[PDB]
Amino acid sequence: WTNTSGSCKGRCFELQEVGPPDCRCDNLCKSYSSCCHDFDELCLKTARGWECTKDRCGEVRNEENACHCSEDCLSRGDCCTNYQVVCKGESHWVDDDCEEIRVPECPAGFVRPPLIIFSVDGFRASYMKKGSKVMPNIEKLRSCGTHAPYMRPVYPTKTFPNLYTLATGLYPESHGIVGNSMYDPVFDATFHLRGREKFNHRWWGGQPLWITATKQGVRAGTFFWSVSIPHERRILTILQWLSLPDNERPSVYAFYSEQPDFSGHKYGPFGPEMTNPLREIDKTVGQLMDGLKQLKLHRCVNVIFVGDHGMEDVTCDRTEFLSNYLTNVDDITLVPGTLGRIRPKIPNNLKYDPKAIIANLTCKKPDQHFKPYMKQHLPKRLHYANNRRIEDLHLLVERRWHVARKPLDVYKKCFFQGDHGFDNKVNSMQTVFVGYGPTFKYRTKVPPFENIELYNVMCDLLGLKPAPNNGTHGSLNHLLRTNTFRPTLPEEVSRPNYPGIMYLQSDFDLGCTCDDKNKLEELNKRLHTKGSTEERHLLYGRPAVLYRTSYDILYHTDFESGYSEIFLMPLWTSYTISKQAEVSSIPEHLTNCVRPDVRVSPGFSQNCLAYKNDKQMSYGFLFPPYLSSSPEAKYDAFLVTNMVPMYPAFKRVWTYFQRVLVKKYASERNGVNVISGPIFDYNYNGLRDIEDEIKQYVEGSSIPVPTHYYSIITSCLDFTQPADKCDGPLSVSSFILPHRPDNDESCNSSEDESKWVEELMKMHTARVRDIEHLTGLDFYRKTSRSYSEILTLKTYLHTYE
Ligand SMILES: *[C@@H]1O[C@H](CO)[C@@H](O[C@@H]2O[C@H](CO)[C@@H](O[C@@H]3O[C@H](CO[C@H]4O[C@H](CO)[C@@H](O)[C@H](O[C@H]5O[C@H](CO)[C@@H](O)[C@H](O)[C@@H]5O[C@H]5O[C@H](CO)[C@@H](O)[C@H](O)[C@@H]5O)[C@@H]4O)[C@@H](O)[C@H](O)[C@@H]3O)[C@H](O)[C@H]2NC(C)=O)[C@H](O)[C@H]1NC(C)=O
Ligand SMILES: *[C@@H]1O[C@H](CO)[C@@H](O[C@@H]2O[C@H](CO)[C@@H](O)[C@H](O)[C@H]2NC(C)=O)[C@H](O)[C@H]1NC(C)=O
Ligand SMILES: *[C@@H]1O[C@H](CO)[C@@H](O[C@@H]2O[C@H](CO)[C@@H](O)[C@H](O)[C@H]2NC(C)=O)[C@H](O)[C@H]1NC(C)=O
Ligand SMILES: CN1CCN(C2=NC(=O)/C(=C/c3ccc(Cl)c(Cl)c3)S2)CC1
Ligand SMILES: [Ca+2]
Ligand SMILES: [K+]
Ligand code: NA
Ligand SMILES: [Zn+2]
Ligand SMILES: [Zn+2]
Repeated sequence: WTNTSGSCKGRCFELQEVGPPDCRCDNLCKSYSSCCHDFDELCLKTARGWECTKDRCGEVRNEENACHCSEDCLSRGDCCTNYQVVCKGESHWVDDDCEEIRVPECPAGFVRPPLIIFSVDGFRASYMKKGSKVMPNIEKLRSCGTHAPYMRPVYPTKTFPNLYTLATGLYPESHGIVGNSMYDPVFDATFHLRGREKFNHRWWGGQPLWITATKQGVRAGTFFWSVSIPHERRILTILQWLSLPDNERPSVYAFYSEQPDFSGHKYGPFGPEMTNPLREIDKTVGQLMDGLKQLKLHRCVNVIFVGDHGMEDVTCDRTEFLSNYLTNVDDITLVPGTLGRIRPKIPNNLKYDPKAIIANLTCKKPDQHFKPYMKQHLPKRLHYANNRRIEDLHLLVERRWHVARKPLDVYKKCFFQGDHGFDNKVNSMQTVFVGYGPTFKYRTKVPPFENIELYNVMCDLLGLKPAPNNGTHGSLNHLLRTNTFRPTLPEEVSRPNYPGIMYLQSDFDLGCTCDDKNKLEELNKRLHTKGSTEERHLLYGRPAVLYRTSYDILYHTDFESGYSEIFLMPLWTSYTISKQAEVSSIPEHLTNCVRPDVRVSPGFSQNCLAYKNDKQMSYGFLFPPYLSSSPEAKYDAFLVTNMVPMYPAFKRVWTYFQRVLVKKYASERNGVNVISGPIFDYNYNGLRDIEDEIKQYVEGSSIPVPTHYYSIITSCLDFTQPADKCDGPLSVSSFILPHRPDNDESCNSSEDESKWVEELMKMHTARVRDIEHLTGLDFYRKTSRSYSEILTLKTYLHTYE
């Protein structure tokens, strides 16, 4: 219970931690219905608006006014933000020329530049193009500070998951806010945008910035604002807090605006009605900058202008209905709209039949505008599976469309033309980032990056040590003038062996057969020694193994590999394909050829008998026989230590990748270096499985079956230089392909591979960093580039938009 009869006199927007029965006066009291009776009259003053006029200059201080134009207001810290312009002949901040801020210019008493995070809801990156015509203050921040062309939100691309991701550096599956609405089966409780349940701390995991700051002795302003507090009051409050005594003043501040999201939903992103809310936001930014200038702080504070997601054209007319596919939709609950999450209406309903549901939802219309996925089958880049609040059954919805349970759930007259929530690589979902201030660079454009990276950077800006999170610390050092984080290479845990010849073909009984033999490499005395293999096929040093295991480096004319004696296959296989390289066939007599590897014990080798027994599993090769340098060298490709288990369904994709796509990439990029390998993630947590976690093996054997296969394709950013002779920065694209027994995911898979395989790979694009998590490997350790630049490279996602 709260004793409302208290008073907010001398307590308006206090940073005091005040708990019941005491009366509250903070920017969240209205949300808890715990404000003092006089909060609204003392703290939410509105009299005479938010701007000084000429007739108010030098007025007698009336404490009834929203803001002041009295002579004393400046030292009192509560002038209207335009006071000095109207009453003292100063210019607005926006009319001032841009000038580099090389060090903080702060008043005495300021020990460090404060950080102000200005968040705008639903600010699509492309709105920035409207420029100073519409948003002159924001355009000044963008052009004079540091900007990205866009920032990638997390999936789902909705507000709650993204705001909390910004605050924590975590994927939603980790922080727990996996949607604006969610059901937790252990709580048996439902979280909603609106309502009280979301105020319970049990939903919110990880460690948000304000907590990290507080725990390390840095004072945070209250980040959240009750929706009823107008933006002008939020700004005036931030400015007042900045005028506080040295021993009370916070170091970090957050402003939030619900626009331009609301107008985007109403009018769509390209609606002419969008100009008005963009102008209003800019006006708020201007009030903040004008205010900071009045406090002599405009060359002291770091400002981050950041959005949570974008906005797409979505209308009633583009709604898919599950009732068109399923017989009894009244028995399921659907989290609907720009994504789908399905569970039974009655929790744990025993009659719930997910396989039959998915079957009815799979490629049933030629123009179907969503695709069903068990969550472990979602593209790994989405990182959206490892949480009990994420339903097993998901629908990835096509941009511009909605999914709904049945037509009763749509009300045409419809009232909306915009929405968001889609796959976070969709262009319309991208949002904004600008950094302005002493610690940011001046007039600098940076490549787009993911919002999970910002928490580390805000920690850097504040001198904080970040809690464990999913950013890669150092990958954004290029945004900063100083306060960069000097990263340190992780230490290799397992050193490799370099086995020579220690066995004879007679030592092997694996059930393998090869109809021909290369008797010439048996006269090769330097066969499978290092030679120039490493400098040709391993351009950036060997991957470090960051876990305890046993593996062997194996050399070949056409490739090198790191063969695991535990998992019975390479952890990685690395090779370079020149622009001019030739594709060749697998000769008829070699179709079923598999050769034992004298370098590796028969005990640490797979056996072809298992593959003859398993009627469902087949096999493939990591280095492709199609790309052998010579008919002689091609024999290396058929080694048992280059072999991996693949379903025939997957082989349709992999062979087309090996035979057509790799050469296509080499042609277009002036040669490519490829590293390919297996991934084991049976518990779908995005992390390398331990042996105990692997759940499937080749029939009657102990050869483990990968859940995915990766490939990392690197070339010279300067495409005029061949990949193997690159002087400067690198260019990378990667994939994590799901290893599945069918191609149900690809609706056109009945057709030739040229009609569907690339479309699949694009969906499963990945960061090198993703692969590192999944493999326990560390790539690019030996290059001519800074470690910070390499970290940037590893976080890059090739999106194909
Ligand atoms: C993204 O980065 C994060 C942060 O580093 C990584 O997540 C971490 O992974 C490790 C390895 O599995 C986990 O270590 C385990 O910790 C548990 C005990 O963990 C408890 O205590 C920690 C510390 O206070 C706390 O963070 C944990 O919070 C989890 O559980 C809470 C209550 O259920 C929940 O509120 C919170 O959201 C979070 O849940 C998430 O993680 C759990 C797994 O712990 C998962 O089941 C859930 O679905 C969410 O994903 C928890 O109270 C020990 O018992 C183990 O032995 C082991 O040491 C960390 O717990 C985990 N940290 C967080 C914050 O998630 C991700 O791996 C990384 N992803 C990628 C792909 O790189
Ligand atoms: C709720 O708040 C009111 C106002 O603070 C409290 O009223 C005061 O109570 C004290 C002690 O009984 C009196 O001496 C004062 O005269 C009261 N102050 C005013 C301004 O009226 C009231 O006690 C609180 N109720 C509780 C504690 O449950
Ligand atoms: C999947 O779709 C089929 C139709 O393609 C549904 O089959 C109908 O189901 C009812 C009862 O099972 C039958 O009486 C109808 O004759 C069927 N319709 C037709 C035209 O075949 C099936 O119910 C759907 N499955 C689920 C789980 O929704
Ligand atoms: C439905 N909802 C209304 C309120 N809401 C918020 N109101 C605020 O004042 C918020 C401040 C904020 C500002 C920055 C960050 Cl990083 C975070 Cl986590 C929160 S967030 C979220 C969307
Ligand atoms: Ca795992
Ligand atoms: K077979
Ligand atoms: Na198919
Ligand atoms: Zn939003
Ligand atoms: Zn919205």
